[PDB]
Amino acid sequence: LDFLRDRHVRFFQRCLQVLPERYSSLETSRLTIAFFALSGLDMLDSLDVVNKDDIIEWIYSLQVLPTEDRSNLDRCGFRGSSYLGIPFNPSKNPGTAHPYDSGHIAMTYTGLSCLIILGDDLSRVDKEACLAGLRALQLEDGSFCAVPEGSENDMRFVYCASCICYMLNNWSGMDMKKAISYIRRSMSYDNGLAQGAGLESHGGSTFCGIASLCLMGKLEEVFSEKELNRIKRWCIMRQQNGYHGRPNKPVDTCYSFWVGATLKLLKIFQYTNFEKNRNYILSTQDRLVGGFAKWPDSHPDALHAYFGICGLSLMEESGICKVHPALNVSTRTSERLRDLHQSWKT
Amino acid sequence: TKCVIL
Amino acid sequence: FLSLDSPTYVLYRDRAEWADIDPVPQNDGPSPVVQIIYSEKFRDVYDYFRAVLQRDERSERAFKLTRDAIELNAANYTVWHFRRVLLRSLQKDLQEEMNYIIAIIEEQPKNYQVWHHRRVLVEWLKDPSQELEFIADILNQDAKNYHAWQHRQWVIQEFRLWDNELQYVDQLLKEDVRNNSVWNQRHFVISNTTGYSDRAVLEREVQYTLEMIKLVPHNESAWNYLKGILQDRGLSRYPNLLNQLLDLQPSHSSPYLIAFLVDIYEDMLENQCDNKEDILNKALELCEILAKEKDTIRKEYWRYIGRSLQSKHS
Ligand SMILES: *C/C=C(\C)CC/C=C(\C)CC/C=C(\C)CCC=C(C)C
Ligand SMILES: [Zn+2]
Repeated sequence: LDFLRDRHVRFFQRCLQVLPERYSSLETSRLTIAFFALSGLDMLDSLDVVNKDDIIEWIYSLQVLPTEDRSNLDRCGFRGSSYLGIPFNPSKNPGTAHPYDSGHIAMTYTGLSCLIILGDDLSRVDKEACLAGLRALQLEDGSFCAVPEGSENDMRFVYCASCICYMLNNWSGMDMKKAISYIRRSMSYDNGLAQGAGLESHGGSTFCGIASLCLMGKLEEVFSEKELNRIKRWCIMRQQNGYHGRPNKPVDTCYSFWVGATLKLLKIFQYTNFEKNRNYILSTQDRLVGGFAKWPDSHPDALHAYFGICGLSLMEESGICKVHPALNVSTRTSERLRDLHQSWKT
Repeated sequence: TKCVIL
Repeated sequence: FLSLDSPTYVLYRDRAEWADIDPVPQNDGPSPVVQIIYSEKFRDVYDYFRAVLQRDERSERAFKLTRDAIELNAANYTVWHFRRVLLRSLQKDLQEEMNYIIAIIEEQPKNYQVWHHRRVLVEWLKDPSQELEFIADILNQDAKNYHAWQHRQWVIQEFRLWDNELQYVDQLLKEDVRNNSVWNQRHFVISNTTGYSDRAVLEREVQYTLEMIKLVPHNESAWNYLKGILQDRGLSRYPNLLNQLLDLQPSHSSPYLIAFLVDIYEDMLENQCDNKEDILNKALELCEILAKEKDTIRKEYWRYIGRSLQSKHS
């Protein structure tokens, strides 16, 4: 019915506190759950209800710093959590060598992203080490892996790489030419972007692709006007009321951001139907515990709560900050990041 | 149910 | 060996074979964030896992420990990596590991780590003999599982197994002509074998799609395929298509058809066609039909498209 702002604020507060053993599968990616919650509070202008200082220390304890002999540069970045059992060290002393300890691209991304949201200035971030680690993750085809030990590679990680380079304001972290090639090669016959060449185009990968190009500032350069028109068509066809991620699939709240943000970057979100979208998103709101679910009368989670709110933000919901569609942080945060970049250039 | 992104 | 729910299950801290190892606990510092609470049993398994990892112990007991860690949480990518390290060190029977992962994936078909693990195994064995059947089983519980289709394309390409895919595709399109994943697979097979440059193939495909469209006219996937295989050749270069579509409009109408027409007319305008000002009017007329009555939800979009055509061809 209406936006239960306070309820959602408590929801995110709880997420930062303690989770039931039934969310153990998120252990190695707790940092992204932190992001969903922090960025979600930021989006609701409630970052005051948390101790920015404690959380900043926690995040820094997750950074994989290079060792004395700088022999582990290709493995630096951030961890999803402390699951490896390394002694709590908030980026103070050097690096305590460990056979299997290394960063995860999605954690380096959400980590830096969280630090900026909390006001930190990234002075304790070994920028060169992170960039070195990033480079190590890129494959011949231009895409990226999540960890140096090996993993699947797709558009999700291309977006992570792009965000990292953007925030550290240094693109030496990737071979941009090859990344762009990968993004082009992922365009389907139906004109959407897929996780990789030949695969079914999808709302999530289309967002990752388009947002990556925007972050590099090369959308126009990479896709022709005819091409962009075709992509726009594929994207806007995703709205049913709310948005689905693929043709002939039921809608899901989070696509209101994935696809909506893409439409925004392509400058035609304004031509979508706001009311039906807003109504759907709200219909998935959990009026009892707060947060949003993928479908109405479904269990809520951090991911849908955050993206449902960002989806609402795209339409300027009363009480929600404007979201930076490509960086996935509040404009306030994106602005603060600009100030930060300026200060460095001295 | 839920969405797996990682 | 010893199941996690066996009446005689024993914590690792109470097992004689593990007495020489000092368990390593996880610590999130003074003020923990998004901290997950773990049961005695769960924390026990992982406290020993950390210990074994930290020492890179390539032992048989470590290998068995991973099975338990994986049961507690199959999304821990580090556990899977270490298990692979052990598979090599102990030179374990990979054919058996295939059975293991085959079961794990059936219970967790949307997990990234399990699909990655299976792919590494198939690469090691250079044996794709059981892949297509396995994937078909998974696609049977969820015909749109992105992980399954992704793996299926990898196998088919890596070991060149195209011989029966187009037939598999035809079968699934019969089971559900609306499955967007299957239409994508169809284009994957064809463009990687015969290609679409053979006028005979193009004709077979355009004809096949129109047949499917006639069966279920309101199917975005079918229309997207039809437009997909022709858009780069030039929609205006197929005069009989334009009329065959206009003939469907009477009964088999849908926003997809109307849209296709608009795209045909636009290709014409883009190619200095005859009676330009007349074509543009035919287009605009359709854009408005879409906005006002056929695809109302995209009302502002279609009118936006209309304004675009006018300011470009006048
Ligand atoms: C139901 C929703 C699903 C399956 C997810 C679709 C979205 C995708 C694949 C985008 C994934 C993007 C990633 C991993 C990079 C950004 C990560 C974070 C914001 C945590
Ligand atoms: Zn979702």
